[PDB]
Amino acid sequence: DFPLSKEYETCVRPRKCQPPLKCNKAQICVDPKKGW
Repeated sequence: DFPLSKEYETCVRPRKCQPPLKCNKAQICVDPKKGW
């Protein structure tokens, strides 16, 4: 359906982070596992 991405980038409604990521509020998605 959607392209989606990993780490800091975006995670809107239609863009639900597949992997175990964590957003903030401005749609970014991230985690201590990989990124920061």
